[PDB]
Amino acid sequence: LFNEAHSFSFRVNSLQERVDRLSVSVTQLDPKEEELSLQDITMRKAFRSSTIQD
Amino acid sequence: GRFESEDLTSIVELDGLLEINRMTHKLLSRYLTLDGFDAMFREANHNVSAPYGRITLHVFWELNYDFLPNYCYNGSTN
Repeated sequence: LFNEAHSFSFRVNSLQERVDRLSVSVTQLDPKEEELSLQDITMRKAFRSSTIQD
Repeated sequence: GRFESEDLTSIVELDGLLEINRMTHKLLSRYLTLDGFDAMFREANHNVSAPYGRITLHVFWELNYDFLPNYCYNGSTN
C-alpha cells in the first residue's frame, strides 16, 4: 500500500505543477492576440484522447 | 460522418441522434465516470483545437454546392 500510494503522491505532485503552470498561462491571455484561420483549412491535427485499455 | 454524407435536411436527424447520445452519457455517468459530453462532441467535431468544426464546414459546403442552386423560395410559406 505504501509503495502504491507513494506513486500516487508523485502523480498528484506532477499534476499540481501542471495546473500551476496552466493557471499562470491562462491568467495572461490577451483578447487582442486571438486570431482565426481560414474557413477551408482542416490541416490542424485533430485532438485524440487516450484510449489505453488494460 | 453520417451527417457529412447527406444533404442539409439531415440536421434534424443529427440533433436527435446527438440528444440520444447525450442522454446515454448521462445514464452511464450515474455509475461510471466519463468526460463531459461537450468535450467529446468537440473532440469528434475537431473544434477543441480549431475555431470551426466539421458541421459548419459541411453546412458551408452544402450551401455553396447544392442548397443555393437547387432550391426555390416561397415567401408565403417561408
